[PDB]
Amino acid sequence: KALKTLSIFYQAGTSKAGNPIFYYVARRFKTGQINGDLLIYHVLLTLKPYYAKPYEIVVDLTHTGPSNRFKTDFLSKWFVVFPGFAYDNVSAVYIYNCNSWVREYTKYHERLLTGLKGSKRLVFIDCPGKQKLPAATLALEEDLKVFHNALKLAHKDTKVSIKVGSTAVQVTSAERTKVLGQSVFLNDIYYASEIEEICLVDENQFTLTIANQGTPLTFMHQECEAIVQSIIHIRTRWELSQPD
Ligand SMILES: [Mg+2]
Repeated sequence: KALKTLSIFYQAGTSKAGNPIFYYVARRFKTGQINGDLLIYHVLLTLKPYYAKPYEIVVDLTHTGPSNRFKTDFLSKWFVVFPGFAYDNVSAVYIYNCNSWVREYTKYHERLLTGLKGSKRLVFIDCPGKQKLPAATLALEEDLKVFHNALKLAHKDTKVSIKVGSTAVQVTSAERTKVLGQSVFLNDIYYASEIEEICLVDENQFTLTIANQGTPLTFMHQECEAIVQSIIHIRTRWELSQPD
């Protein structure tokens, strides 16, 4: 009932600047499955012996989606449950593996997150170099087929790379996009278990419907056939490994 909530947030290491570092692993928190107040209380007790002095936070957003989200009314609680100095004493916030969903999440909540907008303390890490299946770590360490110069079609199209592993698919933005007032790179991660549909529209276009996420993704690339075919391959390999 408890330990299940310590992997989400914990203290570990000391910043190069000599400050205590804390990690929030976003994908550990499942809204509805984990009591909100329990998590806050955990976080508070963990920060209590430190947050009177400068400290640093590492937000881990890899594979963060709707199920990892804070409901609006729960998000608000975080803005008033800590003493004032606790917010001020945060000297740095390193954001890791921010993705398309988080961007929409922060835009939807932009009026609440005004304080973070274009903040000097928020550092978006633009490259990773700085019985339960890991999945996330396996996906980021397995061999890949990389399709560069792809095009993600949206309100404004964006250069992206499409990386197909054996268990997951990554779409990495090749050009910066606006997030909380900053130009950053995004890295989406879709487990083969999340690809509900994958339709090949033409020789160099295709769509990708992600489970639990409304609007299907649309891409363009010279070798859309090979891309679509390899993704279908891993989706199949996953379905075959599921219990009958
Ligand atoms: Mg999800």
